[PDB]
Amino acid sequence: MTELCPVYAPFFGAIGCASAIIFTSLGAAYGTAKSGVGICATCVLRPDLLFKNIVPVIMAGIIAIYGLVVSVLVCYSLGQKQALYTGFIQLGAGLSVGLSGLAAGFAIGIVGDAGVRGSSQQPRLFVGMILILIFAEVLGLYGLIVALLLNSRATQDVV
Amino acid sequence: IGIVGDAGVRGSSQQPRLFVGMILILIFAEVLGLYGLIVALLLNSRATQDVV
Amino acid sequence: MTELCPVYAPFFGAIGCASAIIFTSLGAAYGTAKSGVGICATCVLRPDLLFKNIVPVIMAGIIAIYGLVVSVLVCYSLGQKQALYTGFIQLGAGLSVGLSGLAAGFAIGIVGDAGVRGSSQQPRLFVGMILILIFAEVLGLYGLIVALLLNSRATQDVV
Amino acid sequence: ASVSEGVLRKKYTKFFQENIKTHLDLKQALLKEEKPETALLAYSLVSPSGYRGEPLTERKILEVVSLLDEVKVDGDTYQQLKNTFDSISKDPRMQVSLENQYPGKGVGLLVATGRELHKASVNGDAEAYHHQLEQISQLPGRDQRLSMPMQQTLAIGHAMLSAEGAVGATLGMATGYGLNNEVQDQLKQGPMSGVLPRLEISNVKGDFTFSMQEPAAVRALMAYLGPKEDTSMSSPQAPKEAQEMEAARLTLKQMLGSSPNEHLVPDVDSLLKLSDEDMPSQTESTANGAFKKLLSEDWDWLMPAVRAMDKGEAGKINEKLTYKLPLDAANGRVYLDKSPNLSDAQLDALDKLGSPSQLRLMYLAEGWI
Repeated sequence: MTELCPVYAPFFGAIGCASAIIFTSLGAAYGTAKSGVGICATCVLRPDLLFKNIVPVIMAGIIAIYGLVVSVLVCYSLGQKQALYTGFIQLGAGLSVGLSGLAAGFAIGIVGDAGVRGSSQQPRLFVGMILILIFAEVLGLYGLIVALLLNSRATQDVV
Repeated sequence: IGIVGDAGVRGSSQQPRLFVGMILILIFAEVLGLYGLIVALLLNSRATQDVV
Repeated sequence: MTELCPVYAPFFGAIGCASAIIFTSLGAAYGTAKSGVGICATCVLRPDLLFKNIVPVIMAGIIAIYGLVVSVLVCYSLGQKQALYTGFIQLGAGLSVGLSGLAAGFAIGIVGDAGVRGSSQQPRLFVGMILILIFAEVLGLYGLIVALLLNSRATQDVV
Repeated sequence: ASVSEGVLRKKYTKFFQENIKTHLDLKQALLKEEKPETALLAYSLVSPSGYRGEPLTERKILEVVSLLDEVKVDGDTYQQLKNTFDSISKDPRMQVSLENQYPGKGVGLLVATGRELHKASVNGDAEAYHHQLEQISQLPGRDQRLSMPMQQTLAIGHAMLSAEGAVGATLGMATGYGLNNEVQDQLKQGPMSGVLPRLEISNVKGDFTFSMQEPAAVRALMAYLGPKEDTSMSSPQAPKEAQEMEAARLTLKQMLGSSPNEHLVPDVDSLLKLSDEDMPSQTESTANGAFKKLLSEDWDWLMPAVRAMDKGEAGKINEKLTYKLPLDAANGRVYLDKSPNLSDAQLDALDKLGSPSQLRLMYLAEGWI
C-alpha cells in the first residue's frame, strides 16, 4: 500500500477509461459530419445512389465501437487498492486507442467526403473509395491492438 | 447533429427523397451519446461497490 | 521501491508505448487523407490508373506498422519493478519512431497528391513519383532503426 | 408520340369523391356520362378477379388505376394490348415463367453489414441504369407505350431494395418499419405510369391473377419474350392454337424492338454456363462487353451512343462522347478529356448490330447478360 499501490492510483484508471470513448467519439463525429455533408449535397441533383453512399458513416461508427470495446475492459479492472502499474497501463491503453481513433476518423471523413463527391461522375470511383477507406480503417485497429495488449498485461504478476 | 442536420434540412426542399437518408445519418450521430452514456452508467455502478 | 527502481518508473515506458502508435497514426492519417483527395480527383478522368495511383496510400500505411512493431516490443519489456533507466529508454524508443513517422507521413502525403495529379498528364512521371516516395519512406525507417537500437539496451546491464 | 400521361386527380373527380368502396355497382356508377364504348372497357382491367375472391373489393391504388386510364382520345392501342395480353396466358411457357420469379403459389456483425451494404449498392446502380433507359425510349423510332411503364416498375423495386438494405445496415450497426414505410409512399408521387393489361391465369391449380405494376411480373414477362421462334409454333402445318399466342408473343417482342431471330437467354445462375445453343454469336458478346464498358464508366454514355448507333454512326462513338473536365494540378488547371476508349474489335461489332433492341437493353440494366 506504501511501497506499491497508493491511494491515487485509480485516477489514472479513470481518465484512461474516459479517454478512449471521448477521442474515438470525436473521430467518429468528425467522420460522420464530414461524410454527411458530402452526402446530401451530391445526392440532391441525383436522389438515387443516396443509400449506397452511406459507406463512410458505417466506418466512423466502427471507429466508435473500438473505443466502446476498450472502455468496458478497462472499467472492469478498476478497483480501490490497485497498483500504480495497473493505472499507468490503463492510461496508456486508453490514450492509444483514443488518439488512433481520432486520427483514423479525420482520415475517413476527409477521404470519404471527396470520394462521395466525385463518385457522381465516375461510377468506378466508388470501388476505389472503399479501397482507400479500408486503409484509414486499419489505423484504428492498430491502436485497438495496442490497447488490448496493454490491458492484457495490466495485472499479470502484479503484487 | 448540428452539422449534418442543417445540410439535410437545406437539401430536403429541392429533393424530397433525401429526408430518409438524413435520419440514417442522424442515428449514427445519436449513438455516440449513447456510448458515452453507457460507459458513464457502467462506471457509476462501481463507485461504492467494495469500498471501505 | 528502491532509489534506482521507483514506483513511478513504468509511467515513462507506458507513455512511450502509447506515443509510438499515436504519432505514426497521425502521419499515416495525413499521408492517406492528403493523397486520397488527389486520387479521387484524378480517377474521375482516368479510371484505369486507379490501381497504379494507389501506391502512396500503401506507402503511408507502412508507417503505422513501424509504430506497431515498436509498441508491441516496448510492451513486452514493461514490468512493475523496473528501473528508471528502462523507462527513459522506452520513452526515447517511442518518441523517435513517432516523430520520424509523423514527418515521413507529412512528406508522403504532400508528394503523393501532386505526383498522382502530375503522372496522369505525363506517364513518364510515375517512376519519378516512386523515386521521391522511396526517399520520403526511409525517413521513418531511420527512426525504426533507432527505436530498435534503443530497445536492445533497455535491460542489458540494468540492476 | 406513343403515349402521354397526367397526374391531376380532379378532372374525373366524380368516381373518387364519395365512399365508393365496393366493386358491386362500381360499373353501375361508372357510366355517369355519354361513355358507352369507353366505359365497360376501363372496367375490364378489374372485371375477372376484381370481385371473385377480392380483398376489400377495392383499394386506393386499384380504383385510381382505372380512371387514370382515360382512353377517350383513342382506344386502339390499349385495345390491341387487351387482345395481345391474356391471349398469351394460355401456354405452359408463360406458366413456368411465373414460377421461377415466384415462390410456391463480433465479426458476424461485419458480415451482416457487408451483406446489407452490398444489397444497397447493387440495387442502387440498377435504378440509375433504368433512369437512363427511359430516356433511350424518348428517342425517335422507339415506343413509349409498352416500354415506359415496364421500366418504371423495375426502378421503383430497385429503389425499395436499396432503401431496405441501407435501413438494415443502419439498424444492425447501431444495435450490435416506419422508415421503410416512409420511403414506400414517397416513391408513389411524381409522374403517373400508364396501364398494362392484367394477365389473369386459369390453370388446373386455380384462378391466379398478377399485376404488372409489381416488379416480379414485369421481370417474369421479359424472360418470356426472350427466345426466338423455333421451326414449330409458327408454321401453317400445326395450326392448332399457335396463331393466337405465338403471333401475340412475336408482336410484343417486335413492339419492344427485338428481331424474331434474336435469342437473349438469361444468364444468372450458379450452374454451368449457356451451353452452345443459347450461347451468343461472338459478335454479340463483344457488343455486350462494349455496352457494359459504356455503363461502367459514365452515367450519361448509353443514350447518346444508342442515338448515334441508330443513325448507323457506330464508328464515330469515340469522338462524340469525349468531353473535357478540369484538373487542378501542381501546374494550374489543364482541362483533360474523358473519352470511352473503345477498341476497334468492339467498335465494328456495334456496326453489326444495327439498332439496339430495347429487350437487350433491359437485360443489360437488370444484369442478365
